[PDB]
Amino acid sequence: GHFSRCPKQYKHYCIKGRCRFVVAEQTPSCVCDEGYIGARCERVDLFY
Amino acid sequence: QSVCAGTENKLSSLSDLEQQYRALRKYYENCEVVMGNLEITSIEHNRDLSFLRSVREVTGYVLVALNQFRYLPLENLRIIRGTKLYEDRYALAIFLNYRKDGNFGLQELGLKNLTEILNGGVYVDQNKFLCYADTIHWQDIVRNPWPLTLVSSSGCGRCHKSCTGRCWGPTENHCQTLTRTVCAEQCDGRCYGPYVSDCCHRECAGGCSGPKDTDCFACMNFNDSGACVTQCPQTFVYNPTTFQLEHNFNAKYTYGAFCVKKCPHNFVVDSSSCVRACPSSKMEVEENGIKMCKPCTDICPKACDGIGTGSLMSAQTVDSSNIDKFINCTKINGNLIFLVTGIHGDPYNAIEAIDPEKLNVFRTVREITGFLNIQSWPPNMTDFSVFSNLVTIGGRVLYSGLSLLILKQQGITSLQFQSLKEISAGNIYITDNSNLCYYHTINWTTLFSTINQRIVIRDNRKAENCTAEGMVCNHLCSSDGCWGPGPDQCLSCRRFSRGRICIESCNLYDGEFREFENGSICVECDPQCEKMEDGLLTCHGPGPDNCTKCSHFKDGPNCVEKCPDGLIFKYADPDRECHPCHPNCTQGCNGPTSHDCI
Amino acid sequence: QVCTGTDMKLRLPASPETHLDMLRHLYQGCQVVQGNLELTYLPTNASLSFLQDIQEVQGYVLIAHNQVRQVPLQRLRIVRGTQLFEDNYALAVLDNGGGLRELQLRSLTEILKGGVLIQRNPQLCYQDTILWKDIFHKNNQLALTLIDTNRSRACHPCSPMCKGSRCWGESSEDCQSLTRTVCAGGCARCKGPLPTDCCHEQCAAGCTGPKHSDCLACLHFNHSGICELHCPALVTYNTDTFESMPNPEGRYTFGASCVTACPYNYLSTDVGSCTLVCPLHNQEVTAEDGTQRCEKCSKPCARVCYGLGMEHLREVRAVTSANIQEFAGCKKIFGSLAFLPESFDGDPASNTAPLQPEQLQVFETLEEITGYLYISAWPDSLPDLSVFQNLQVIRGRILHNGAYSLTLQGLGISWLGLRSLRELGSGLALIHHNTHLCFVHTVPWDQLFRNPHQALLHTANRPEDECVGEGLACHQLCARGHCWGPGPTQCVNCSQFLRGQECVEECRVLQGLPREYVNARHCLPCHPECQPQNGSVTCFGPEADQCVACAHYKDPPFCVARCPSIWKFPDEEGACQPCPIN
Ligand SMILES: *[C@@H]1O[C@H](CO)[C@@H](O[C@@H]2O[C@H](CO)[C@@H](O[C@@H]3O[C@H](CO[C@H]4O[C@H](CO)[C@@H](O)[C@H](O)[C@@H]4O)[C@@H](O)[C@H](O[C@H]4O[C@H](CO)[C@@H](O)[C@H](O)[C@@H]4O)[C@@H]3O)[C@H](O)[C@H]2NC(C)=O)[C@H](O)[C@H]1NC(C)=O
Ligand SMILES: *[C@@H]1O[C@H](CO)[C@@H](O[C@@H]2O[C@H](CO)[C@@H](O[C@@H]3O[C@H](CO)[C@@H](O)[C@H](O[C@H]4O[C@H](CO)[C@@H](O)[C@H](O)[C@@H]4O)[C@@H]3O)[C@H](O)[C@H]2NC(C)=O)[C@H](O)[C@H]1NC(C)=O
Ligand SMILES: *[C@@H]1O[C@H](CO)[C@@H](O[C@@H]2O[C@H](CO)[C@@H](O[C@@H]3O[C@H](CO[C@H]4O[C@H](CO)[C@@H](O)[C@H](O)[C@@H]4O)[C@@H](O)[C@H](O)[C@@H]3O)[C@H](O)[C@H]2NC(C)=O)[C@H](O)[C@H]1NC(C)=O
Ligand SMILES: *[C@@H]1O[C@H](CO)[C@@H](O[C@@H]2O[C@H](CO)[C@@H](O[C@@H]3O[C@H](CO)[C@@H](O)[C@H](O)[C@@H]3O)[C@H](O)[C@H]2NC(C)=O)[C@H](O)[C@H]1NC(C)=O
Ligand SMILES: *[C@@H]1O[C@H](CO)[C@@H](O[C@@H]2O[C@H](CO)[C@@H](O[C@@H]3O[C@H](CO)[C@@H](O)[C@H](O)[C@@H]3O)[C@H](O)[C@H]2NC(C)=O)[C@H](O)[C@H]1NC(C)=O
Ligand SMILES: *[C@@H]1O[C@H](CO)[C@@H](O[C@@H]2O[C@H](CO)[C@@H](O[C@@H]3O[C@H](CO)[C@@H](O)[C@H](O)[C@@H]3O)[C@H](O)[C@H]2NC(C)=O)[C@H](O)[C@H]1NC(C)=O
Ligand SMILES: *[C@@H]1O[C@H](CO)[C@@H](O[C@@H]2O[C@H](CO)[C@@H](O[C@@H]3O[C@H](CO)[C@@H](O)[C@H](O)[C@@H]3O)[C@H](O)[C@H]2NC(C)=O)[C@H](O)[C@H]1NC(C)=O
Ligand SMILES: *[C@@H]1O[C@H](CO)[C@@H](O[C@@H]2O[C@H](CO)[C@@H](O[C@@H]3O[C@H](CO)[C@@H](O)[C@H](O)[C@@H]3O)[C@H](O)[C@H]2NC(C)=O)[C@H](O)[C@H]1NC(C)=O
Ligand SMILES: *[C@@H]1O[C@H](CO)[C@@H](O[C@@H]2O[C@H](CO)[C@@H](O)[C@H](O)[C@H]2NC(C)=O)[C@H](O)[C@H]1NC(C)=O
Ligand SMILES: *[C@@H]1O[C@H](CO)[C@@H](O[C@@H]2O[C@H](CO)[C@@H](O)[C@H](O)[C@H]2NC(C)=O)[C@H](O)[C@H]1NC(C)=O
Ligand SMILES: *[C@@H]1O[C@H](CO)[C@@H](O)[C@H](O)[C@H]1NC(C)=O
Ligand SMILES: *[C@@H]1O[C@H](CO)[C@@H](O)[C@H](O)[C@H]1NC(C)=O
Ligand SMILES: *[C@@H]1O[C@H](CO)[C@@H](O)[C@H](O)[C@H]1NC(C)=O
Repeated sequence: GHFSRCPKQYKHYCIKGRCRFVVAEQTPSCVCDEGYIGARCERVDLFY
Repeated sequence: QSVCAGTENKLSSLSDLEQQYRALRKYYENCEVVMGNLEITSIEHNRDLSFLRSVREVTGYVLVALNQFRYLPLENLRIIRGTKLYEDRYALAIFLNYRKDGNFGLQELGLKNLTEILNGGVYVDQNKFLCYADTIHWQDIVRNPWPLTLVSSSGCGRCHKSCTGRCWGPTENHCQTLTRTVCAEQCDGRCYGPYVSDCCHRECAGGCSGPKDTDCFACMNFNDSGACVTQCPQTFVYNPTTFQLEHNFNAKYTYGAFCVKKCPHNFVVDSSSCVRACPSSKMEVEENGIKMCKPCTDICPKACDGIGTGSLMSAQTVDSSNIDKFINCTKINGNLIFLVTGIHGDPYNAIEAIDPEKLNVFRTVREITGFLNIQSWPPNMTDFSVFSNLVTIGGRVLYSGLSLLILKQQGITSLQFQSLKEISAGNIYITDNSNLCYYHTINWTTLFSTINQRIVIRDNRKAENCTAEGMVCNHLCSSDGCWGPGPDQCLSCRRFSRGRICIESCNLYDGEFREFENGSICVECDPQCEKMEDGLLTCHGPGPDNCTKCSHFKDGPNCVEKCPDGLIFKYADPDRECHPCHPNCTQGCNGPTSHDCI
Repeated sequence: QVCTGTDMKLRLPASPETHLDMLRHLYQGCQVVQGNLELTYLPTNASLSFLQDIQEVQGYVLIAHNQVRQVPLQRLRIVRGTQLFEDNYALAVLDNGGGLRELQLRSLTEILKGGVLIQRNPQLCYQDTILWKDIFHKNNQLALTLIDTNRSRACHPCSPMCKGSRCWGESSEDCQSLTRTVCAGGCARCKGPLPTDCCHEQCAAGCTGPKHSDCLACLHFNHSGICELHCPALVTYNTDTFESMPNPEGRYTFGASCVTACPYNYLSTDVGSCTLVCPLHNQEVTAEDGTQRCEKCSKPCARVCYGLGMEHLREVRAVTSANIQEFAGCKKIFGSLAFLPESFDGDPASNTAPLQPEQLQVFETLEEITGYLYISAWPDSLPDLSVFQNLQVIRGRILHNGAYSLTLQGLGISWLGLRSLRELGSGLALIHHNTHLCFVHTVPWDQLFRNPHQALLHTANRPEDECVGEGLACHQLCARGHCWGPGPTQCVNCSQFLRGQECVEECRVLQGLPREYVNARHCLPCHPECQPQNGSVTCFGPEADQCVACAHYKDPPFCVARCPSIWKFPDEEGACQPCPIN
């Protein structure tokens, strides 16, 4: 795909989610655990 | 006008792809105007996106990334205002929409009515299966050129032989119509043809149907009832013939993107505009139930920065570093939020956790102009001992539709707010509080400002379970507002109360202190007078003139323990009353006559 | 530069001898005329070259009863016509007859509003020639256009090279250039017959190019050389965050144009404009030296003392015994003052008495007039204007006959007085026929004026050498010879000291009379208890603390008349000590 493992400086980038690093745009992102939203998964989902 | 809010997630998404699609529908389905960003990401070729066809406008940026579907049904999107940009550079960004190890991805963009971007750049870059990414006159779309606009399928053909490199699709209905680069030399705006006679108005955006400020497919500045205008009708009009300022008869409030005849009740009316707070040079006042503001000629109270306002624009939460700014505050200008990162610190940043004792800086706050979002709290803070004197919240800024949001608070058993009487506007959402007992004892239509406000309660501690074998309401508290254990946690009591404390009876005829009473409130009387026995009232009101018996002399209408002699002298007898002294009594007095002077 | 007009229609000049000097000072070097432009009763061979600079007139243009052959207005491009002659006309040429020969309005290209009219000019050729409908404005079309071809001179064809025979005069350069009726497009003005010759929506009078920066005249407001709909507001409203904040680009609106700040005599308002009147529920506040602004009242505003031309006094002729009491104890008057024949005489028709010298005392507290002071009658028992001796500032916001802030006509004055006056904010000063005043020549007029286009005009006042020929002249102690009148009390500025109102040579420190302490220009007695010794601190100062020497009963911090009864008594040195008996 377009992403791989997060570099060491991102060990704590994401909270309550799975950290991934996008290679094509050289940019970190996270896949949030159920019920969490936000760029770092730092908030709960009001529609859940 | 079908206004909806954006998701604001950037590249991040949910682990469940089906919920991610259902959420995309829940946010944008049948919407026309998007507040903040329009984010369309990670949707598979097996899911329909036709519910996005009604979107006309976006205030933030439009982001499309990492999808697998062939076509974007964004045909009615006319204008992107660019009030927030992707990576602080781009207003439109469409990239990586394909599978690396397959034949799926975005092929056509749609956008037949997309005419302009007011701010920010354009990002396209890599899109393996996307036709017509190039051959677009982006200078007719961008209002502020930057001599950004990065483009990288090929051999897809042309829209039509008649469309001279002005194409984003395979047919004559995909041809770019130029409105800025094909105009008369005299035009300040955009045109509906290549002549000085078919150019349109200066405030109009996104193309035009005629030369009038009414005839326009979008507006810059304000909407005045269908006219695009630089400014709403003002309370005065300047007369350049006489150098005089004359009063207007058709003036309106400048309010958000609009001109209106009736300002929102919760907002400050300044003289011709409606605002979330008055500027620091003026003092907020109220007259005849109207919230307004006047020049700061007196010693003026100041409100403190909330989360997302003032010096805290970059803050998501109260945290161990910005909590120190709330120490002497009685009013917060902006929102009050506690996220996981604020409370338990953020190891990605230099921010630490908050010590529960540091929360005491908020014990002096009575008003919060924004919303209360509480998603984390320290493990042993079982009630809101901080904010117990909070009087009112919200009215001007809401979180989606909410003014009070409480999610998943496991350490909480009671709320215990004593002074919180009213919510200015917005709904309430309280769920997953598995140990919270007193949440069902509140009559919420007593706290709401209007009959249109609602509350949702689910998944908290079972009310019947707690009532039977847990905690119950105080015998002296009414059915409306029993927030916790004891007579001091009740908002409305039967019989009597003294400030925050509810009581069965008052000290009118007994106790080392005596009171007078009204229908439910009792207050102490002047102690210099005598205490009555045998069930008899000691005082009719707050003073020596009300006391029903006096152990000392009087002075006119009231009981006095010590007479103000030596003023001029004015002696007193011990049994009845104070009396003026003989005119010669300048150095002591024993009475009213000539031999009484010392 | 910027200049104003008289708005007097066809009335006779108040002082014909100064009529050309008035016009030369008001107009020489200005580009824009605010209000009406009136050029009337000019003598044969008048030197009018100072008018060649006028480009734009806000009111009407009136040329009447002149004996001049030509008037140099060839640069005049636009008339706004916001005021109309007889409520009808933006241009009027009347009775100029040996008289006006040619109009010579080469560059005239716009009438926005109101008619043209021409009548009874026997020497004026080519009335008939101009195509007025090209000069008119499309959206108004108010071309009343009454004309009078009954001239006594024979007209020559206007030019061998003017295809339409439409001209401003007898020269080949007088041919009218058309700017509306000759072009293919629907534009109100254009630079040529082609569809690409349209210049802009906001431009007027034609153009040098297709942009709002190219306009030869401009609708709405000129901002800084570009033509614009409104001047940018001082405060901008944020539509996304719902808050109001100062505008980094914010500007003041000023008549025809948009500016960073307003002129000295204009009152700033927070809405983004400058006015001559303060909006309702606002105070005039001198927040910084040299300026003034309006500020909102937090509670109901205090009584405003109005003068003539304002509120209930708008239709009042002059101050009379029926209205003099309205000014009793006022320090600032909102409006003007006028003292005319039938102010100090009677008016039996309305049962109104004449003003008396005692009634004039209502102005003793007056410091500022927000208008003009016009006096054409005064009592013979008053040799001066001492009833206004405390007047400090005349603003000139309202001018007599549109030009004068201070006017004195034929009074029985022997000297001006008014020693408190220090500023004439705006407007001209006219002093004439005043048969016994003379100190007008010693007044420091150059210290009172505040703007260019501002001057004294005078005639028929008693001649200086005939009057100072009696030794009636300014006092030697003061002000390099500048005085308001006779003696050391009529001085402008004392070279040594001022005692009360009198300039004095000596500060009376060590003389036989009650001894005085020194001040930067003043002199004042010791406190009565301070002993009049010959030493310069002993007796002397503004406070008890300087009076170290005591005449009797010295209390250690200060000399007192008696030792206070704790009881005190005088000791062997005359100082107060505590008594053995209290
Ligand atoms: C709001 O922000 C302020 C800063 O602006 C913070 O700082 C001060 O905090 C103190 C304590 O809360 C405030 O109250 C007073 O503190 C005194 C402490 O002693 C010092 O100051 C005195 C001043 O005279 C000096 O003499 C002394 O040497 C010390 O340097 C107390 O003395 C005061 O009360 C006691 O003394 C008086 C004496 O007359 C008695 O009458 C009282 O009964 C009592 O015994 C008083 O408590 C102080 O005013 C703040 N200073 C300023 C400049 O504002 C605050 O802490 C912060 N508030 C909160 C709620 O966090
Ligand atoms: C997206 O693009 C389309 C064009 O590609 C653009 O056009 C709109 O089309 C609809 C119908 O398809 C127009 O709807 C109008 O409906 C009213 C009644 O509800 C009719 O009376 C109108 O008839 C006439 O007048 C219109 C003048 O606005 C003409 O457009 C029309 O041809 C008729 O002569 C008409 O059917 C709609 O008005 C137009 N848009 C406009 C304002 O011209 C559509 O607006 C684009 N969507 C966006 C982004 O707004
Ligand atoms: C002692 O207790 C009294 C009650 O037992 C207190 O009440 C009374 O207070 C009023 C006002 O100070 C005193 O004066 C007169 O009251 C009458 C009644 O009008 C009342 O209602 C109108 C309408 O709302 C209101 O405006 C008034 O303020 C009153 O509340 C007036 O008509 C008179 O003009 C005048 O104000 C009463 O005399 C007084 N009652 C007693 C003591 O007789 C009283 O204030 C308490 N005293 C103290 C120490 O506060
Ligand atoms: C300026 O503001 C006015 C309102 O003051 C706008 O007019 C209104 O625009 C809304 C847009 O949603 C129209 O609502 C639509 O109504 C139809 C009804 O059939 C519905 O099917 C749509 O879903 C939608 O809700 C509304 O009718 C319209 N009102 C009128 C009288 O035209 C106007 O569009 C604004 N102009 C600009 C340029 O923003
Ligand atoms: C919960 O609070 C609501 C108010 O938010 C209470 O409803 C209100 O009840 C009062 C008292 O009955 C109503 O006022 C008057 O009631 C009489 C009948 O008792 C009627 O004749 C009058 O015309 C008048 O309606 C009031 O209208 C009503 N408010 C609403 C919005 O319906 C409610 O009683 C509270 N519940 C408890 C258990 O305390
Ligand atoms: C017994 O009842 C009387 C009223 O009949 C109580 O006095 C009243 O107290 C209220 C506040 O609870 C006062 O209301 C507000 O007062 C401020 C004063 O600045 C004013 O700005 C507000 O507009 C509003 O009026 C009310 O004025 C006051 N009434 C009088 C006549 O003074 C009294 O406190 C009660 N006693 C007990 C023991 O509860
Ligand atoms: C907007 O108003 C400005 C003035 O505020 C107009 O610009 C002015 O144009 C005049 C000529 O029409 C300039 O005067 C001339 O300057 C040269 C300098 O060498 C001199 O040789 C001439 O004798 C004459 O004095 C004047 O300097 C100029 N002012 C500025 C500030 O540049 C402008 O034309 C107006 N725009 C519109 C659209 O009406
Ligand atoms: C007339 O009015 C002026 C102000 O308009 C008076 O003020 C100033 O006074 C001083 C003293 O006479 C003049 O001279 C300077 O004095 C200082 C004293 O310490 C000395 O250090 C300097 O070397 C110089 O001699 C000053 O020039 C003058 N300023 C102005 C603006 O003229 C003046 O006293 C009045 N004169 C008369 C003749 O009444
Ligand atoms: C120009 O002079 C002519 C006469 O030479 C005036 O026209 C006459 O006006 C009178 C007005 O009472 C009529 O009775 C005549 O019938 C007119 N004569 C003709 C031949 O039509 C004219 O009024 C003068 N123009 C102006 C503007 O005063
Ligand atoms: C200080 O002033 C005093 C007057 O206040 C002078 O004293 C007087 O001197 C004359 C000399 O002929 C005597 O006749 C008076 O009787 C004195 N008056 C008093 C009150 O004693 C004294 O000379 C002055 N000193 C100086 C140095 O001039
Ligand atoms: C209460 O939580 C705080 C959080 O900082 C912690 O330091 C403390 O140990 C906790 N107390 C108990 C009794 O667990
Ligand atoms: C109340 O809640 C507790 C939770 O452990 C449960 O065990 C108990 O059976 C409940 N009691 C009643 C009366 O439902
Ligand atoms: C005007 O100047 C001419 C020049 O020839 C002269 O004849 C005439 O007398 C002058 N008029 C006046 C009033 O001086």
